[PDB]
Amino acid sequence: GFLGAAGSTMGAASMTLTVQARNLLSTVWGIKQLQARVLAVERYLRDQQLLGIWGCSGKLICCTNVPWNSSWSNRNLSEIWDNMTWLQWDKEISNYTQIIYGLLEESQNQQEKNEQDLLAL
Amino acid sequence: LGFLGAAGSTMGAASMTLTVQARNLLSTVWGIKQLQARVLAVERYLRDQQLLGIWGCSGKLICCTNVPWNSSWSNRNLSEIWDNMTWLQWDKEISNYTQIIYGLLEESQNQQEKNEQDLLAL
Amino acid sequence: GFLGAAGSTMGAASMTLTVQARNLLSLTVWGIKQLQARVLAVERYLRDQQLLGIWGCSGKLICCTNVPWNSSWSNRNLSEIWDNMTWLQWDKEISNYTQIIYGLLEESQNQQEKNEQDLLAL
Amino acid sequence: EVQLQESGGGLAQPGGSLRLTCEASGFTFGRDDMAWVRQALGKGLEWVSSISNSGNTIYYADPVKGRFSISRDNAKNSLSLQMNSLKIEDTAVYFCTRTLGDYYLDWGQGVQVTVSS
Amino acid sequence: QAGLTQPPSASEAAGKSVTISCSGSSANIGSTSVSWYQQLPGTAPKLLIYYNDQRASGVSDRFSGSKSGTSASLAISGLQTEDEADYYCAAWDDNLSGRIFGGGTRLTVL
Amino acid sequence: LWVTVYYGVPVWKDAETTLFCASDAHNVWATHCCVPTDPNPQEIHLENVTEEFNMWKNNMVEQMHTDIISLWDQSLKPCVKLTPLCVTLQCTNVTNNITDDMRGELKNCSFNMTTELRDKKQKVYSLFYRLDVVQINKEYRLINCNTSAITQACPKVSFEPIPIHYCAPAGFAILKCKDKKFNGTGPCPSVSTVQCTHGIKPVVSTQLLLNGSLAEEEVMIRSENITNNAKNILVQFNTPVQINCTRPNNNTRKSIRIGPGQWFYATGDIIGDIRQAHCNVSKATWNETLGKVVKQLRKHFGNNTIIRFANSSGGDLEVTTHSFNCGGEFFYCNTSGLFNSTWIDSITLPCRIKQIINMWQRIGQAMYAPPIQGVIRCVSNITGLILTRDSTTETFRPGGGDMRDNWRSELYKYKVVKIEPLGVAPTRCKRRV
Amino acid sequence: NLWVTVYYGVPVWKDAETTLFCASDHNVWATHCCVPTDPNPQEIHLENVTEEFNMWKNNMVEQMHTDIISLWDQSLKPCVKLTPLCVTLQCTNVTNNITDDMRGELKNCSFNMTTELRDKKQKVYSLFYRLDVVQINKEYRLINCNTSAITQACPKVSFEPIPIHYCAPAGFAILKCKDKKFNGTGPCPSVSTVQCTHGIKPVVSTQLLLNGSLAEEEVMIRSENITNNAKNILVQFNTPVQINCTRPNNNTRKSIRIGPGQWFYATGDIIGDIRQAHCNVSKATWNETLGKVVKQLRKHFGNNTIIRFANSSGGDLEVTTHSFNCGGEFFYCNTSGLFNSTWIDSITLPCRIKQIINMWQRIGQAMYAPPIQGVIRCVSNITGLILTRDETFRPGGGDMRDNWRSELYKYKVVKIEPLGVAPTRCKR
Amino acid sequence: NLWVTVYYGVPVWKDAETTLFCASDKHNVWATHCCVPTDPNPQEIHLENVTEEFNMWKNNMVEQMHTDIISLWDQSLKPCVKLTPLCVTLQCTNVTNNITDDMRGELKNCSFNMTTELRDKKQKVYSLFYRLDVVQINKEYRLINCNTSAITQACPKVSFEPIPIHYCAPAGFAILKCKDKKFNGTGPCPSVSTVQCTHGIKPVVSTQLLLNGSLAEEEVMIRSENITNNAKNILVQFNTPVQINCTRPNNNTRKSIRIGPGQWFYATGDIIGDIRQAHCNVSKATWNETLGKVVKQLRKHFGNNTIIRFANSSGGDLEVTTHSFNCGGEFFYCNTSGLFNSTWIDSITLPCRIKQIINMWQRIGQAMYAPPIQGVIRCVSNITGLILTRDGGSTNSTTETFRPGGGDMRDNWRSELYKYKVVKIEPLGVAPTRCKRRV
Ligand SMILES: *[C@@H]1O[C@H](CO)[C@@H](O[C@@H]2O[C@H](CO)[C@@H](O)[C@H](O)[C@H]2NC(C)=O)[C@H](O)[C@H]1NC(C)=O
Ligand SMILES: *[C@@H]1O[C@H](CO)[C@@H](O[C@@H]2O[C@H](CO)[C@@H](O)[C@H](O)[C@H]2NC(C)=O)[C@H](O)[C@H]1NC(C)=O
Ligand SMILES: *[C@@H]1O[C@H](CO)[C@@H](O[C@@H]2O[C@H](CO)[C@@H](O)[C@H](O)[C@H]2NC(C)=O)[C@H](O)[C@H]1NC(C)=O
Ligand SMILES: *[C@@H]1O[C@H](CO)[C@@H](O[C@@H]2O[C@H](CO)[C@@H](O)[C@H](O)[C@H]2NC(C)=O)[C@H](O)[C@H]1NC(C)=O
Ligand SMILES: *[C@@H]1O[C@H](CO)[C@@H](O)[C@H](O)[C@H]1NC(C)=O
Ligand SMILES: *[C@@H]1O[C@H](CO)[C@@H](O)[C@H](O)[C@H]1NC(C)=O
Ligand SMILES: *[C@@H]1O[C@H](CO)[C@@H](O)[C@H](O)[C@H]1NC(C)=O
Repeated sequence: GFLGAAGSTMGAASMTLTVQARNLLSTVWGIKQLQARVLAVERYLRDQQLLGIWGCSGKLICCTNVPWNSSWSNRNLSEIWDNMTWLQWDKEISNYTQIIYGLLEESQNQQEKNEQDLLAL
Repeated sequence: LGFLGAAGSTMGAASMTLTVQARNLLSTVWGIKQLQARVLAVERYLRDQQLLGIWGCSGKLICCTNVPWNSSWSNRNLSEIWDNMTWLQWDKEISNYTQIIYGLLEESQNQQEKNEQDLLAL
Repeated sequence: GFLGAAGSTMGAASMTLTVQARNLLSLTVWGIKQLQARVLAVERYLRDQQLLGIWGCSGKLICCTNVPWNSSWSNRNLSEIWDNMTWLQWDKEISNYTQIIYGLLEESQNQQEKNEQDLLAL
Repeated sequence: EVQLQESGGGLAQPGGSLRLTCEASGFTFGRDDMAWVRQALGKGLEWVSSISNSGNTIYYADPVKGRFSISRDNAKNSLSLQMNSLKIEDTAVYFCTRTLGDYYLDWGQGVQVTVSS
Repeated sequence: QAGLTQPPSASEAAGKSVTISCSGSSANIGSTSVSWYQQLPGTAPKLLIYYNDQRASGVSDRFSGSKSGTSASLAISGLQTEDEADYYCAAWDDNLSGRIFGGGTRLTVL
Repeated sequence: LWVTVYYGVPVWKDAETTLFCASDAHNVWATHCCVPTDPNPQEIHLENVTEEFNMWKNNMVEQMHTDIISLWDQSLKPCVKLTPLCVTLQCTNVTNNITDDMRGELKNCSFNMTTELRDKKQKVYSLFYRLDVVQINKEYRLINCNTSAITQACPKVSFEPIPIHYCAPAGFAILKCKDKKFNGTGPCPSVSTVQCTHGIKPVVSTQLLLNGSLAEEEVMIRSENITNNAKNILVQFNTPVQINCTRPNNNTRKSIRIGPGQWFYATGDIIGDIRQAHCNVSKATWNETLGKVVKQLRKHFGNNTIIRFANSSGGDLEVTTHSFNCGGEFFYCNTSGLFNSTWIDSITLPCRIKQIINMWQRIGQAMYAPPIQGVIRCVSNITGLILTRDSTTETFRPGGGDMRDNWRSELYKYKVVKIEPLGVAPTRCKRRV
Repeated sequence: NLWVTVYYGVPVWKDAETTLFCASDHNVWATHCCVPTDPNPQEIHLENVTEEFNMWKNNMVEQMHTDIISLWDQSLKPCVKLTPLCVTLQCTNVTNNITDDMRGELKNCSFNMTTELRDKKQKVYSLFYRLDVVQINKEYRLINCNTSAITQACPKVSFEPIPIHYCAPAGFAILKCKDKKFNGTGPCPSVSTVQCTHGIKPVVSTQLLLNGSLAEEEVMIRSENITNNAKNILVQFNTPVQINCTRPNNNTRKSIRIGPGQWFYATGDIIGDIRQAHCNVSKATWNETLGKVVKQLRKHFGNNTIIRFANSSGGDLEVTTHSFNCGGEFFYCNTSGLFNSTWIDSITLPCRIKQIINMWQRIGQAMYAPPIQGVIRCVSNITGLILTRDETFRPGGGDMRDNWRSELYKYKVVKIEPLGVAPTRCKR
Repeated sequence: NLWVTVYYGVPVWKDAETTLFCASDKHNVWATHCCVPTDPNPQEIHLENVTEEFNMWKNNMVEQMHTDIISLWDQSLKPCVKLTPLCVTLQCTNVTNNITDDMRGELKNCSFNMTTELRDKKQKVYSLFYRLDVVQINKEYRLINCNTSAITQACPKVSFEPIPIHYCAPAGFAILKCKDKKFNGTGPCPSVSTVQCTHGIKPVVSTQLLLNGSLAEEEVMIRSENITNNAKNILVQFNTPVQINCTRPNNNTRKSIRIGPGQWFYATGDIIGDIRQAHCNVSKATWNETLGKVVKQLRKHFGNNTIIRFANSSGGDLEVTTHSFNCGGEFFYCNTSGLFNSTWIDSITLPCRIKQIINMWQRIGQAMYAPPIQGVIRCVSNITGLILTRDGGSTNSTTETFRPGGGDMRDNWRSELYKYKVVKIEPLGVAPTRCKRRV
């Protein structure tokens, strides 16, 4: 049931995130097939690198310390995690994807510096 | 010791060489043959890393989980498994339960993450 | 800027580690030349990630370990290491000890994981 | 240099036999082929038989087929011909010779063979 | 009876020029080379010419020769009374596998 | 609230990627589609998902088109080049057992051709169809001598259509429209996810659509614009019409060496009667089928409108006539007997056979189809039409005109989607550093 | 005590050789790249970074002189091979309207060509330049019949240079030297990091360097060793010298079928006068530009040293003369009038046209350039010289890679190595 | 209670197939292809207490070697001149200048009309051919492959001289080697080791005698897939070499003819000096001793009182019938019967024939033409084994006959690869432990 949660609300749809995760990484045609395989790998790795940068490596659910800006969306949680799907959500905050990612990156850099200093006391 | 030097050592003893084996992975007709070999080495490496990620074992050589052992998979004595036996033998005995075990490890991690998110919330 | 910290001292340059990291990992006969370039970029990336995993540093930009510094590798004090010197200069200063250090980091992680497993058992 | 044909011939009565032999000196016997040439008194020359240096290829002239047999030793540097069922018509001087493709090169001596009452 | 034929005599000259010739067929002279031999009474034949026109070692410029068609010839420019001999031509025959000779031509210098 | 990052989020972007071929359990399709499909399709129904599909802008069609041409060019790559045949031919007629319909269609030609040795020549004869030979002015030449090279197709290579399943690469999926009465564009309220498509036979034809799928309930008419006469109309039947085609002769083949290791396959004498190729369409079935097509056409034209069917306007046979490749021979069929009706026992369609084919409408190359020995009989299903349109009366014609229309009609249900698993949302959670 | 700390993302690099890719703004250069570039590209100045550059061992040059050959072979590979053309020719001179300078240079040759059918022959004729035709002993053959196959270039394929950029693959970077008056070797105190190089036009020439970049301030003179007279000296001008070239004729192209869709493009008749090809260099610009070259040459030769210019030594036209590919035709320009001075209005350089070209120094391959319909006019900038020394300087030319290292001298490829360690005060 | 613990880096493996890459230590094809440097330090890891099963008759490493050799061969010939202008009527007579009598009729002198630089002109040229290259048409002859295949001239600069090559595993794979002396090719091997690359193997091709291979460690080894099924081959590995000296004792002239625009044909011109037959020298005493050792070992499977007889091949095309040998750039077909004429209870001098048009791989469409090698050729090589077949058996005779049957190009390589196996490493696995993750 790979995309079975597409019509579920965001909360319910988050219960089985491993379903989608496991389907990644699953002579003219010599080149066409190598290109297809290389791309699948590069796309996978780019997302993993990004999660590593944010300090989310190894997790499907990563809780961060960057606050939500109501400017991106001022929708209530009862209006987000229920009565709405992930496809709808992705469209609603599509315009803010780049800023959210930049903020997450900066926070991790500060967190690591703070830990390096504490480990020296 | 060497790349497969621990193959004849017992299971317990061989746990001390896990980096020896791990570090040796991921080391115009023939243009294609060589590229296929290189791509394959990478894809195989990543599939193993992805499973460790899903089970919550990423970044570790030895990962202790919270899924209980079912004696129906194996009822050998713990002393018989960790010593007086090799990994090559163990691998055949437990072969038929590999898919089951992997599925259970995945289920456990999904529950664990939810519990952690809720604890961070409180 | 991508290599903007190159002229900064080692301390100051550590403030922007993600700047370099995020820029890594970015039909006739040209198809072979291009596939080779792409495959190589992936292999180099993964080899570094595997190595950090072996040392127990996966997922971190700054990984603090428990392997002591052997002063014979460099007898400079911390004022000179972290200030009044750049990373290019440092790379040359300890180039000859790279493999020694890596071996020690690997050994330490194997001992650490065994100790953690034994503690989880109690 | 020489054949020193050995005079293994002589007088024979019709129906009898003689064995002619030939030596070699100054000649690497084992390398070149050889042949026998017969000359009746008062007549021209005719080919009788030949053998290659390996001893594998042998040819005979029609009038001596069946009756004659040629062989080589290759260790003793010698050659021989066994002539059976001799006839009056075989009276001739027999010559031992060294050959190359399509010509006779080194001839020498010669042995009189007479077949008579 | 010789497979090849040639005149019984060439004793028609003195004065440095005589030609001796012989002939066969396509099964012999026409397909392979021709050699010539000189026989003095009482001895074994000497090689004069081989492979149509090459002189045997020890043979002087007095002797020459050629081949054409299914016939061949020996040219003598000496004709000193020293060149008194029975001359023969020979060639490899393909039907009769061997090196065969003509009748022989008797040459006496006048 | 705080940002929480989730990985494995079920969201989509439209995308264009390269699909790979997979087959079911000598043939070019069989050789190419090496990967077997899994016998069990996923068919995951997506509850409460509505997606927009557009069969006219579907790049899966373009891929199928490009890959088919590519496979054909590779298949003919190692075959003998028939350049020794572009000679003056001395031709008359085949007259031994000609019915009046074949008179003048089949010619007997002789020529001086090369042998294994380049010093020798041989006089040979062969038969040709009139469509393959043009007059020089009894002096004739092959029709492509001043334009293109002729490559003989290899007699051991089969092009018979085998169902092809297109499969997405990892990270991609194919969404399928399960909404009956979907017209090819706009929202589809009922979709499912598959990794591989159903099998599609890579059939090539013009004017009529052969051996395709049928509409689920009713005859359906789809068009990119409908209104603009410049666009075609694709009609999908909900029932097949059976058509029986034949080349009712008895051919023999002869092999002639043209050079070392190179053989030319010539058409030999015909044994028995020489007759015209033809196709049989059941008459009652055809009229019932058109009645259903007309009923549906009226939805866009009016109930007081006269819908007239007529034959094609003319031009090269590739567009003028119906065509197909069956049994290894290339047939060009008249079709006018099928489209002659006002709309306020068998139909026999005469056909012709052509051996030199400019298959992909290109200039540099053409192929020669070696003759097939014996007699050919083909039975196939007409599953649809490619119609064009141009007071109170509208006229419809079997215009055909595009190779790709034979495939988009089977791919209207599929879309390729890129899966993007990473995303964020707010919640009541904070990382404890 | 101090402990080891591992850092990832460390800004260091090592010298490296990798494959760079083609990027750009039926021309073969656009086809080769297929990657839009110059999206407001970035440049990052590196404060306090000194790097060593060496233009004579720059592997970017070797790549450029490998990619260009491959592109040419791929472009000619599918075109008709003119082997039916290597026949005995019966030739006479063209005399209808000849200026004396052209007498004997243009020939009229008749021959028996294969028709569409292999059974028939046709008598056709075409014009050839003398340099393409060699006497057999009025019996002539094409010059390359005894050594190579001649491939006709396809008339629809353009080789006209389009600036291309070289771009680094992920994990690599290109460092640019911004030190004005850098001499090609040693340390460069001012560098920056870039994504791609500036655009470079893949122009091929001999003796004079055409359509390159200009020096920032003065004329720059660079050489691998300077003192070794066996080496070339590259001179980069700080101002262009404009040169106007022409082939002042009116050629008719004619198409002959030589086989089944196989067409040969022959030179047909000429409309109007038949005149010699030539190039115009402003006299008063060649002067001063050359004077600046001399002023700078003296720095390595002495203020009391006389600098003489002289023409080339002789031998094959490909080295002896200026080689220019423009408008689709191949010009060989004498260029003696530009190098005749001792250094104690316009210059007209006669040029010849050759249609059969051994384009790369190879033996079994040659190409035929189809004639260009009408008349050709070219305008180009002389941006530098390739000189040899024996002081007497000559326009020796001789190596195609020198036409590109003159643009690539500012760039270096490096490999980023982000992992490293250092001692510090923390412990795990 | 016990819990599942996941371990990564577990030393286990499965049987597997994968493409191996070549590496090795001029214009040589092997040198150009195996461009990857060899291992300067070929470390071998002994695996204590590991028993593994090997089967040489199912070892796909030989199949890869076979396929890769054919591919390399074809790529080397692909760009060379095609001798199609040469398939003409030839007018031939015999070479008769200085023919020894065993060579008569073997070498022919052929004249023909060939294309010059210009397509308008022909020239009359001549060349010599061996009898086996030319057939009669009915003095009118043609090349033997004109009605089946194209003839491609091998390029004179390309060297096919065998160079030892090593096969190396791709990352994630390993090669296990069997060190059990007297291993018979199948079943368990109690002493194994892990290597990255195989030892060097020379890519030699031969049909009856196995040349320049490795030697058995202690005693002559006899290996066969079945042994008792007479349809199978028997491979014999000697523990000592037999030296064989081969020659083509002539003085060849090479001449070059332009056949087109830079297209050159290399023809055989006049021979200087005598024309003699090619041959091979096998020491008689050495051959008798090593044959005796083979018999001693053959008896283990046939009986101590069973008569063992050797005989020559049954006949047929020279590719199977004779000992095909490629040396000095020439192709030899050696009679070999002098080596297999004995019953078990100085020199041999085997005659050889030379052929120039070779259908090397068992294919029909393409033939290769070997240009002549100028001068005189001498070859010295080691016989390291035999490919024998058995004619029936002792069943109702108490006598068996062995013949130099040959028949499979792969048999000259599996004889070196029998010690190696390719395995796949599978590092991830689980086992119960006395611990639990603390959440
Ligand atoms: C094989 O052995 C033979 C001798 O048995 C060699 O041929 C020559 O034999 C004569 C005696 O008949 C000697 O005088 C020569 O010196 C030998 N030749 C040489 C070069 O030694 C023959 O050459 C040998 N063949 C090979 C390939 O070694
Ligand atoms: C030769 O080329 C012509 C096109 O240039 C081909 O087509 C003919 O063109 C003329 C133009 O005047 C028409 O009148 C003819 O009716 C056309 N022929 C056909 C069959 O339609 C011609 O077919 C080519 N011939 C060959 C052998 O290639
Ligand atoms: C021509 O083709 C034939 C058949 O493929 C070749 O082989 C001959 O076949 C006939 C029977 O049809 C036998 O009687 C002959 O003895 C075979 N010849 C040989 C040499 O074995 C033949 O060799 C081919 N000729 C050419 C020049 O290719
Ligand atoms: C054919 O063989 C003869 C006899 O061996 C060769 O003639 C000898 O050649 C050498 C070298 O020039 C001379 O020194 C001898 O005096 C010649 N001798 C005779 C007749 O005894 C002849 O050259 C050979 N032909 C070829 C083509 O090799
Ligand atoms: C370069 O040197 C100046 C002092 O002149 C210093 O302030 C600066 O931080 C150094 N490095 C960089 C990258 O600016
Ligand atoms: C032509 O028709 C007649 C009818 O009687 C038949 O006998 C003859 O065999 C036919 N020709 C061929 C080639 O079959
Ligand atoms: C040759 O010159 C004359 C005189 O100017 C002119 O009339 C004639 O047209 C010219 N010929 C051609 C082919 O232009």
